[PDB]
Amino acid sequence: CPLMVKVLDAVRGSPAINVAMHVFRKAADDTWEPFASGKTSESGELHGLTTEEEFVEGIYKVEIDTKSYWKALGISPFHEHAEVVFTANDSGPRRYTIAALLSPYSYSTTAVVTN
Amino acid sequence: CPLMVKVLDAVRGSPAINVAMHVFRKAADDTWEPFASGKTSESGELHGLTTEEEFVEGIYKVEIDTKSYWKALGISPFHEHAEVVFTANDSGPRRYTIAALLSPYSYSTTAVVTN
Amino acid sequence: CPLMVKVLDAVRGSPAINVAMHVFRKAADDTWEPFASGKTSESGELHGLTTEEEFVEGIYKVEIDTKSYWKALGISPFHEHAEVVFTANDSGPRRYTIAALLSPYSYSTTAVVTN
Amino acid sequence: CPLMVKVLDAVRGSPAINVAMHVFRKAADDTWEPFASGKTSESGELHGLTTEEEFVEGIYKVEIDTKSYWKALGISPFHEHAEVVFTANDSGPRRYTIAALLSPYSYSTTAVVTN
Ligand SMILES: COc1cc(/C=C/c2ccc(O)cc2)cc(OC)c1
Ligand SMILES: COc1cc(/C=C/c2ccc(O)cc2)cc(OC)c1
Ligand SMILES: COc1cc(/C=C/c2ccc(O)cc2)cc(OC)c1
Ligand SMILES: COc1cc(/C=C/c2ccc(O)cc2)cc(OC)c1
Ligand code: NA
Ligand code: NA
Repeated sequence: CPLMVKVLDAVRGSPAINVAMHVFRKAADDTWEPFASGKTSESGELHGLTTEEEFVEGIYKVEIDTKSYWKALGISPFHEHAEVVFTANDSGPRRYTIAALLSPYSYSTTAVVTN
Repeated sequence: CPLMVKVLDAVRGSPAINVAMHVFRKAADDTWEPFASGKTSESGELHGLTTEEEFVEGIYKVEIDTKSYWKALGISPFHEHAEVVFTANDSGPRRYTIAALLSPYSYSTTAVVTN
Repeated sequence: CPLMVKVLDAVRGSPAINVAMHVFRKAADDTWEPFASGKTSESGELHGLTTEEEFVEGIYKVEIDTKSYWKALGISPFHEHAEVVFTANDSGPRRYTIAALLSPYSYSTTAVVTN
Repeated sequence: CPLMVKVLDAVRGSPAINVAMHVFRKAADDTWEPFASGKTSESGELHGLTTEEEFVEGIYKVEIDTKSYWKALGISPFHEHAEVVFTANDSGPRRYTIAALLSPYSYSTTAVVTN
C-alpha cells in the first residue's frame, strides 16, 4: 500500500465512512492532473489508490470532501474540503499513510511515512 | 499574566465560553494541592489565575471541565476533562499560554512559552 | 478586521513568526484569483488582510507557506503548505479567525466565526 | 480488543515506538487504582491491556509517558505526560481505541468507540 488515507470523526467518535476524495499530481504547467480517487470504507480507510510503479516523484494533493460528510449529518461545516499537499517519492519509493481527524470547524492531519 | 488558558469549540466554531477549570500544583508529599480556578470569558479566555510571585517552580496540572461544557449543549462527550500537566519556571519565570481545542470525542492542546 | 490568521509552532512552543501566506478567492470562471497576502508578526498573527467592503461573499483559500518556515529551521517537512478553503459571508458579513498549529509532519486548523 | 492505544509522532512522521503508559481506574474513595500497563509496539500500538470481562463500568485514566519519549530524542517537551480520562462501559461493553498524536509542545487525542 504505497498510499492510504484514514479519516476519523471527532464529533461522533467513529471512523468517517463513505468520505469521497480525489488525488491529483502537479503537472509541468503547474496544473493539477487527476491521479487517483475513492471513498473511505466502513473502517474509515481508503486503500488501493495507486501502485508502487505508478507512484513516482511529484507534488500530490489529496482533496477530501468533508463538506458532504457533515451535510449528510445535518451539520453546516466550515471547510469546503480538506486538502493535503505534499511531495512524495523524491528519495525513491516510500509508503504514505495520511490521517485526517474531522470536526465541523476544524481538521487535523498527519502523515506516517515508512521506507 | 504568567498563566492564561484559551479554549475553542471545534463543533460550533466559537470560543468555548463559561468553561470551568481547576489548576493544581504538586506538593512535597506528591499530592495535588489546589492552586487556582476560574471560568473562560466570552472570548474563551481565562486570565488572572495567578501572579509572578505566587507562580513558583513546580509541576502544575490544569483540569478543564469539558464534560460539563458538552453536557450543557446536550452532548454526551467522551472525556471527563481535558488535562495539561507540565513543569513550570524550571529555568526562571516564564509566561505560559495553554490553548485547548474541543470536540465531543477529541481534544488538542498546545502551549506557548515566552520569556 | 474581518479576516485574521494565527499560526503556532508545536515543536518550539512559540508563535510561528514570519510565516508567509497567500489568500485567493474563486473567480466566476472557477480559477483562484489573488486576494491578499502577508506574513505573521512576532505574535504569530496576520491582521489587516482585507476590509469589510472588499471581503464579499465567495469561496476563499488561505495557503500558509509552512514548508519555507520549517526549512528555515533546518527541518524537511511533509507538507508543501497548509490550506484552508471555505465559503465566507454566505449569510451576511462575519469575522473569521483562522488558527493553525504546525508540526513538521502534521497540522491542525480551526476557525472562529463571529457575527 | 476492548482497549487499544495508538501513538503517533507528529515531528518525525512515524509511529511512536516504545512509549510507556499506565491505565488506572477510579476507586470508590476517588483514588486511582492500577488497572493495566504496557508500551507501544513498532507500529505505535498497545494491544492486550484488558479483557472484556475485566473491563467494566468506571472512570479510566490512561497516563502516557510522553516526556521520556521526547527526552530519548534529545528534545525538551512541555508536558510531563499525556492523560486521557474517560468513563467506559457505562452502557455495557464497548471497544475503545484511544489515539494520541504527539509534538513537543502539543498533543491531540481522539477516541473511536464501537459497539
Ligand atoms: C457525542 O456523539 C455525538 C453524536 C452525534 C451524532 C449526530 C448524528 C447526526 C445524524 C445522523 O444520522 C447520525 C448522527 C453528534 C454529536 O454532536 C453534534 C455528538
Ligand atoms: C482564535 O485565537 C486563538 C486560537 C488558538 C488556537 C489554538 C489551537 C489549539 C489546538 C489546535 O489543534 C489548533 C489551534 C490559540 C490561541 O492562543 C492565544 C488563540
Ligand atoms: C522532519 O523529520 C524530523 C525528524 C527528526 C528526528 C529527530 C531525531 C532525534 C534523535 C534520534 O535518535 C532520531 C531522530 C526531528 C525533526 O524535527 C526536530 C524532524
Ligand atoms: C484509530 O486508528 C488510527 C488513528 C489515528 C489517529 C490520527 C490522528 C490524526 C490527527 C489527530 O489530531 C489525532 C489523531 C491514526 C491512524 O493512522 C493510521 C490510525
Ligand atoms: Na532550575
Ligand atoms: Na446568502
